[PDB]
Amino acid sequence: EVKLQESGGGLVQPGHSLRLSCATSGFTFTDYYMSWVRQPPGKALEWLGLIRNKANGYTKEYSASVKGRFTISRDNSQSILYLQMNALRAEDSATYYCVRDKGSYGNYEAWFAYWGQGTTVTVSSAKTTPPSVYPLAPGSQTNSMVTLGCLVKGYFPEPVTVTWNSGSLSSGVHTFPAVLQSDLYTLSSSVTVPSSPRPSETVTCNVAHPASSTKVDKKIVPRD
Amino acid sequence: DIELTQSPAIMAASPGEKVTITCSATSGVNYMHWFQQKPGTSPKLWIYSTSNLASAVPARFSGSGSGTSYSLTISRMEAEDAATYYCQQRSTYPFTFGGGTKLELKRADAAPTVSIFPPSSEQLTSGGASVVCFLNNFYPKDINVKWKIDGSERQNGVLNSWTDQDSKDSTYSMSSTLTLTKDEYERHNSYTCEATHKTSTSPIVKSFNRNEC
Ligand SMILES: Cc1ncc(COP(=O)(O)O)c(CN[C@@H](CCCCN)C(=O)O)c1O
Repeated sequence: EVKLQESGGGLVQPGHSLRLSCATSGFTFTDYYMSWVRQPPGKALEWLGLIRNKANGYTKEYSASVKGRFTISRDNSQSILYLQMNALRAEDSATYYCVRDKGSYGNYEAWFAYWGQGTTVTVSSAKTTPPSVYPLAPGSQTNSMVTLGCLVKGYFPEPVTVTWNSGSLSSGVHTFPAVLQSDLYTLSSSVTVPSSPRPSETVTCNVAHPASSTKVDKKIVPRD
Repeated sequence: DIELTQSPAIMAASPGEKVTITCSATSGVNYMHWFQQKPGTSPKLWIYSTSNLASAVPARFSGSGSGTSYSLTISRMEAEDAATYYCQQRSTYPFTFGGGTKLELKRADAAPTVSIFPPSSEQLTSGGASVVCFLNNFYPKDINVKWKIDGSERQNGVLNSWTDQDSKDSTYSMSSTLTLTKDEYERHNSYTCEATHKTSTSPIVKSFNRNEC
């Protein structure tokens, strides 16, 4: 199974460096070219460059927006694709993607067909802040479906992750995009459940903010 | 340095409707590739080499063009085709993508299921107070939220978030938050979440009253 897995993303100060990686598996790494593409929040995809296969001497190509600052490379022993980023600017903030580029054939239908899930790079001088997780429970029942939620504020940077009852509760869920304010994010997540279960059968939101190694659980208790 | 411009930037289409997106290039490229990106996931290959469909793409789709003019066409719009489309040229280094077109899907009107919540005792202890209001699963998009505290409307301290068309039911959802000081919060007494949607000339509201208990 073709597998692309990027990592390394996180918070980095302006002017500094960050090295990202992309673990591959499910195909012969050396036979393929590989590309790095990014997408800053809410904007377009951007091709940054690529590195060719071992038939092509593993040569490299770069976008003008990062040539001289970014270096691509690979570990043909472990099948890892790398992106060396030096002197990072605000514009460098985005989700980075590795893509299996061309191969030594004519399987064009597959070129750029495989992407990784992406890794969020945030270049800012702002300081990492753990989030605060609050209960969003109703006050006053004359309804069949009851909606609850969790409030995650004052954290930095993105991304946080939210799930309910460890995830067994996957339907009727809404996690709103985060809103930035004073170098601090805030987002809420709502979950809808039939009046029957909750409060009878507990409801919990699972909040994880890897950027500040924060992991909290807030059981939502009715107001009495 | 071929720059690609996509149009329209945004649009909506009813089921069965024919959709057409174009992508013009400042210079001439030999092939235009296309990508479908639904929110929160990685872009997919949707059309390669101008007119070749990618793995599993429905026949209703098709692409064409040459030189500096290209287009992706959907014969009959389906609800799943809702997403953002990206053209790309790998004709000259560096490879480039276009500005993208956000294609929305239409559907039957849906009144927003609203919910309001007072700050939690937890947050209070911090000297800060936040009232949260959810306006879930509505269609159309257009929605206006207003916070009224003891009759008087409040603007300072409100921050909103809008989700992208739900991939499961094609609706939209919004979250509104009014952050005040526990100090300011403890003065006022009534907090209302007022929403105006086309699904009612009658303003939709839900509120709560700060009760000592
Ligand atoms: C994914 C990909 N990678 C690399 C290259 C160029 O390889 P090179 O740097 O070793 O020369 C191309 C060519 N893209 C052309 C031709 C591909 C069409 C195939 N039928 C285009 O996209 O117009 C490509 O599509």
